[PDB]
Amino acid sequence: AKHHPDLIFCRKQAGVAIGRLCEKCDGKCVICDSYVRPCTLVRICDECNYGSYQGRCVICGGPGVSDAYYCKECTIQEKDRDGCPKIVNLGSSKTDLFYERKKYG
Amino acid sequence: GGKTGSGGVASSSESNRDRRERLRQLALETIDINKDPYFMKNHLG
Amino acid sequence: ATVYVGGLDEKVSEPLLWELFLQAGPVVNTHMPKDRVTGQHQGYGFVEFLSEEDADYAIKIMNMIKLYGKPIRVNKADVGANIFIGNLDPEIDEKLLYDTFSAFGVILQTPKIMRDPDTGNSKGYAFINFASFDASDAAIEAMNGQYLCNRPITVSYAFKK
Amino acid sequence: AHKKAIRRATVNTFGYIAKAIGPHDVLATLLNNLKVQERQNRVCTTVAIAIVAETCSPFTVLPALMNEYRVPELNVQNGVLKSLSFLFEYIGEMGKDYIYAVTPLLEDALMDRDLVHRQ
Amino acid sequence: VWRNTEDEILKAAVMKYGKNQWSRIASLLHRKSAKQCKARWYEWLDPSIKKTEWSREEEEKLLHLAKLMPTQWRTIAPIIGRTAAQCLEHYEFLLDKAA
Amino acid sequence: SKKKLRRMNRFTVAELKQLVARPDVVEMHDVTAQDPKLLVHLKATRNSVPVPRHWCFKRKYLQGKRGIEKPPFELPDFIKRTGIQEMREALQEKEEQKTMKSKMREKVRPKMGKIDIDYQKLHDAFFKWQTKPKLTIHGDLYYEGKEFETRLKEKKPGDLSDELRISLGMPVGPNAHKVPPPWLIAMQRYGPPPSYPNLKIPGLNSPIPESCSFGYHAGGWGKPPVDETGKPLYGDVFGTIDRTPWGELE
Ligand SMILES: [Mg+2]
Ligand SMILES: [Zn+2]
Ligand SMILES: [Zn+2]
Ligand SMILES: [Zn+2]
Repeated sequence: AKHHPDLIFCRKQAGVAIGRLCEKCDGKCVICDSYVRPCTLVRICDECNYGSYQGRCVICGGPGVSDAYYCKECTIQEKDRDGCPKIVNLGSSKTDLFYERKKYG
Repeated sequence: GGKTGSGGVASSSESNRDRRERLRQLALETIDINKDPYFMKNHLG
Repeated sequence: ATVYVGGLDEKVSEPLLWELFLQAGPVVNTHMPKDRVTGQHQGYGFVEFLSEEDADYAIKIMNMIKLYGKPIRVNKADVGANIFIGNLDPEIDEKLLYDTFSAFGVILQTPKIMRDPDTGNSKGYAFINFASFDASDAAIEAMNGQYLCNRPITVSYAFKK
Repeated sequence: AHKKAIRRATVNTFGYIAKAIGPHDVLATLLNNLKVQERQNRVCTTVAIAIVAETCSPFTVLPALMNEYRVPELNVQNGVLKSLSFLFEYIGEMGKDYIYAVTPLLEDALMDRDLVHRQ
Repeated sequence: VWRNTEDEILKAAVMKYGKNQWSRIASLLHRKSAKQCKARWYEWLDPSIKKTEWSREEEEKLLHLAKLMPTQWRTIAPIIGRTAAQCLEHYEFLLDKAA
Repeated sequence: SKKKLRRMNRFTVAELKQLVARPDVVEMHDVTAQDPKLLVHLKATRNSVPVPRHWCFKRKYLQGKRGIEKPPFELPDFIKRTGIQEMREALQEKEEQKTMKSKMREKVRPKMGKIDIDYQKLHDAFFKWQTKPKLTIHGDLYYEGKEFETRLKEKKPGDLSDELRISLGMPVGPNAHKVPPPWLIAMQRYGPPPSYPNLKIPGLNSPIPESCSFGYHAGGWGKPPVDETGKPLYGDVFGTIDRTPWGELE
């Protein structure tokens, strides 16, 4: 996601396991963060696909429901060729909002 | 008491846009009232 | 290499000035150092064109150059100081006449041939204001009675209207 | 709304009702929104103009965008720029007809009016 | 609090509208009420209020009064010509410089 | 200091300007580069593009563009033809006359189809009346103030203009060639200016431009310069393959 500079990709070698999206995350690209003309499917690292990690949102991490794609722009600049694009770190914002809430109510 | 045929009351966005316009006409007024040579409005408002 | 743009037309910009200097020669600088308040050109301007003979033929060509209609003077950088002239040639031109008589003084009037409106040929008469009355003395003394273009000249200080 | 599902759906239905009616009236009420001040609504109207233009062909809505870029506010000039960003990404390969209409606007914006103009 | 920018917009509003229409003046500002606009004008912004230093006549007054009518600053104040907050801070000031 | 040993390595600017094949290219600080011979060789390669002017400037870039006032964007001609401009002006003035009451009232009872514009004119404007603007060739970077340069290197007298001829008292338009500027009279009198041996005068050193007339009344081209034998003074004042494109649409 081109929006939050604080996060990081697995970046390790590809596989054959298609990638899946949570319902919040459904429909967007995984790097370009677009909403349009999706072209190719996502393939994820075996490690980042092993065990509990099967069938989750690459981005969200929740329960995967749909297959992730790459926009035509990522496909043309070949940014789909870098191996597992799973964000392997939670970020500041998740725990931040969580704590603001758990204080609020 | 009210009157019929009216529209509603403006939402925050329209009220704030009208506030900004009013604040602009105010300042053009007082800038004239002080005959200020030195002020200009550029093309970004 | 330096040229004085006098009579520099009130609105004739450095664009027109240097575009005329470039159309004649290697225009390396034109400048109207002007009235530091009104911004309009100073009625006096300094233009450097690198070549001396360029500046020379430029001054030769830019006499009576009509910037904003008014003749703009390019040269080296009204008490009645005029000479009237009789026995003039109808084959004469005013630019050529300024080139001829101007060595005794610059052209503070362009040499007007007193010619009728009916046909358009000269009547043998003309008038032009020089720079000085001493200039009128020199010009009319070195041009008095001598052989002009076609009719031997006859020139004296101006009779006024 | 604070929820992104609602705003996405809202923009889509601006597209649909532009398909039912013509584009002009919905597009006029959408340039007016670029006169607001909170950014989330203006970014969502910027995506809605892109959608209207892509459903009903871009040649209908371009002259009105390019003209709206002449009104003296920061937020509406960035509104029409961001709207073109979205529009060109949506229409994709058919950009090749409007690229020449657009470029004189972009060079004009890339000679600054603001940091955000150039961005 | 109040910022130079609000203050100058207030001054201009008041100078156009007058000192009894606080509700439209309060409509001109964001995050400000008519109660607060009025309080600010009559506490600090009014050009009748003087922000100088105390003539020692003014300070002998302040001391004499603040002893004769103790704790009554809105009553003391007009008898000497500055607002109650100024009188009060400057009075504590003399008290501690004297202590 | 080993820093000062690297400084002992630092050629003088004339050292550099000497060794390298093109010295013009060498600027001041070029000496301070950890590879000055490379740097200058790369500055002398064809078709490359020099760094932007403002890397040293202490003010930032168009933050300096700041001061003056600017006219609004100017629409292309092929978009003016369709008249969208005056349309949207009319609505802007109407809505500025509107007050909050009437604004909400039309939010609740719209005036549908108040005004319109036709298609097929938008369609002709984009698919049949479009034109290529003037583009910039490779390497013309922009900098603050590029657009307030009139032009330069225009050494040719034949290039006339409209404001020029107007405030000359000469006509612009199709009769520009038949319109003689104030310079041609003294051109025929004492040659072209002596930096321009190689300028040819319309009507004085070259033939009459088509449908212009040699003559000495108002609007003519004089008595053409020639010698006492009959040979013109400059040029000729009286006017003594298969370039088809190869694969092109019918
Ligand atoms: Mg009633
Ligand atoms: Zn998700
Ligand atoms: Zn993408
Ligand atoms: Zn992985």
